[PDB]
Amino acid sequence: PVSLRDLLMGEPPWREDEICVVGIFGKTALRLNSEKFSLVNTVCDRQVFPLFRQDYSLLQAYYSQESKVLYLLLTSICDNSQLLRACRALQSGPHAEAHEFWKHQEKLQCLSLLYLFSVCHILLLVHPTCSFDITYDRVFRALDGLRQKVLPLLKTAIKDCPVGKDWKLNCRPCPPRLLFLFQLNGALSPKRRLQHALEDQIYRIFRKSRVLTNQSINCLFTVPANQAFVYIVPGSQEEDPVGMLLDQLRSHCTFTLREFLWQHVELVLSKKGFDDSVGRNPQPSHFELPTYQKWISAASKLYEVSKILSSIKVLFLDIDTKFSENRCQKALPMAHSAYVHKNQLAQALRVYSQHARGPAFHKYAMQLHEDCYKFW
Amino acid sequence: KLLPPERMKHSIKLVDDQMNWCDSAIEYLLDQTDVLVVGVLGLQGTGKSMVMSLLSANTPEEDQRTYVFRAQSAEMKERGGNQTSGIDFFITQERIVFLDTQPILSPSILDHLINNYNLPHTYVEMQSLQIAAFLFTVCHVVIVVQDWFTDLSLYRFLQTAEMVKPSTEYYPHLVFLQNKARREDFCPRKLRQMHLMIDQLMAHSHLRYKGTLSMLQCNVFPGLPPDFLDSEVNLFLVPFMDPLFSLLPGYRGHPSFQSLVSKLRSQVMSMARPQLSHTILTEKNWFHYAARIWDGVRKSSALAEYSRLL
Ligand SMILES: Nc1ncnc2c1ncn2[C@@H]1O[C@H](COP(=O)(O)OP(=O)(O)OP(=O)(O)O)[C@@H](O)[C@H]1O
Ligand SMILES: [Mg+2]
Repeated sequence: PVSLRDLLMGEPPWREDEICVVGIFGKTALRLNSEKFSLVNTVCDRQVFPLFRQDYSLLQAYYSQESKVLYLLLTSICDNSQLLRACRALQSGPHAEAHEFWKHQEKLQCLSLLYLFSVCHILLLVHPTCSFDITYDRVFRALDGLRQKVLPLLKTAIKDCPVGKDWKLNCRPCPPRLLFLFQLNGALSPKRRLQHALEDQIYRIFRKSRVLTNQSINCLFTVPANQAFVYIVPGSQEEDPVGMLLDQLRSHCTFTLREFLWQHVELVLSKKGFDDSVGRNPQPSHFELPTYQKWISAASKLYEVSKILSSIKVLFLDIDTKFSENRCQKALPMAHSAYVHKNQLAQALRVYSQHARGPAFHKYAMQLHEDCYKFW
Repeated sequence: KLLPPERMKHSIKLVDDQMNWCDSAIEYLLDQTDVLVVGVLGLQGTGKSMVMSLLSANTPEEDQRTYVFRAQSAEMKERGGNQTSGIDFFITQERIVFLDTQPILSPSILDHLINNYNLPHTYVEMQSLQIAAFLFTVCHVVIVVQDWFTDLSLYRFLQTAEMVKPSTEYYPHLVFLQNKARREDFCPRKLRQMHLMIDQLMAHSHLRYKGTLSMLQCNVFPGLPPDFLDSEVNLFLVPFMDPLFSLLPGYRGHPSFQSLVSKLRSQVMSMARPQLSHTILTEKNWFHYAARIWDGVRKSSALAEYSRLL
């Protein structure tokens, strides 16, 4: 339970141990018990993350020897503990700067996600409701196209490392596996029917969008073909601890998660790996079970990362800014093709504000104002 | 000899599932003015249909089989599907129009489209805007239902919807409804957080999301003063539906479902009714205006301009 940057720096007791990493991400709700911490505390069987405990992103890690598994947790604006801080600050310390603020945060979390998609064997996304946000079909689509553009800059670093042959080629130990966790939230055995339904949905969606293919190399992640990859956490009295107490008071006066994850961790600890290819002519997927030091050797070099700035400054608020700019521009014509002078000035200004507007109206407005003031 | 026109027992349709106008409602509209319209926006299982019914012509003691806006069935949940397609129409005795809609960015709709111009994903993402704009144009109040708090994607979708609408401009009111709330959500500490986040997230939206529908003055928080909040946005919470010392019930930490539903209904029927266009309309001219608005939204330009960018 320590930050990532505060760990890579500094092992001998377990400097050599075959392990499996597990990345955790997704959205959360404004509550006291995050849907991520409880997960770890539930698998390990111990209270790892205790109760009552510029940038708005973060990463955390925790290694378990009793199981030989490393856990990595991501945190960004998608959550609420961070979004609250962002808004709280923004409240104390313009429709042109805030847009850039949110855009920057989005870019930051995007690269922080690419990181996990490169140094992880298994990774899962959590959600507070059964229905899954279809918008993901786009995020992933806009993520692969990025790693490729910046793939050389990565392999050119771990190059002088013990990563291996395939690892040094794809900058990944093996095509990661994706898992889904959904919270019931009072809805509704039928659970199995719902699980299979969601699986079929996700499969068809990611397939038509081409986020998934027959080859397990070009893809940035893959799903199973015979096993289950969708878990639904039912209700539980643990949440809202106070409530639980009250319940107890009223008395003094009168498969499984771990089993759902081990079926996937065993295939890696045993060196077998994952083989997902149904193209009628499947191909073999690389694999590598590294050690602690052998893993940090590359994790540190990747975390310390130069052209990523220019590579990410092109990749969604981009479409919004584009639409706003195009609108203001196309409208500038009617603003200049209309015109003491205050009369015509205000007239053209009103015609412009009524013809189109967006997130960059200040610039296109000051421009027309200056032009008018200069044309007389 | 001054009887009324006719009473409706079930809702009707206004837009076919394939986005096609349906002229089968004039039979219930009059030449009267000063009408009020209401709309809704939400995801798959937020509880839109179950809300409008209880707000227009239904009570919690009734059964889901008598709702004027059909709800979801057990056989529909275990399969991850929807039950509301297109747009519905209903009008009560008080002469108040209610409009139900289909979820936005629904996976079931896309799944169905699979078995049937570039990618269907963009098409489904467009329909949502095509509907949101029309609602923001022909409605006085627009309710937003949610299952959990701070999705962060809805606030972006809304802002992007008010930039592709048809066209001293009109902006309707907005209500933030939180369905399936719990005890933890009925705390002042979290209440101020909610209001704070909503205010800092919709500061440049141009929509009327504040200065109305104050649940603080409706007896939901008896001993709480308005000074506790810096800016009370129009937000409402709806919870889950349901010798002497031994029979005492448990501590839930919030008011009953009936009470909140009644208060919300009373506050919704009292919303403003300003003019939409540059003329005073009746219950018929509005219908024609809306039809023209739809026909325009379809053959629009801004929507195509946004579609090409994807
Ligand atoms: N407050 C609530 N308490 C308990 N159950 C609720 C509550 N609100 C909604 N539900 C249940 O959840 C479902 C809500 O879906 P409903 O049919 O009301 O509309 P919807 O799902 O928003 O619309 P659509 O699915 O067509 O997009 C129903 O099965 C209803 O019984
Ligand atoms: Mg419905």
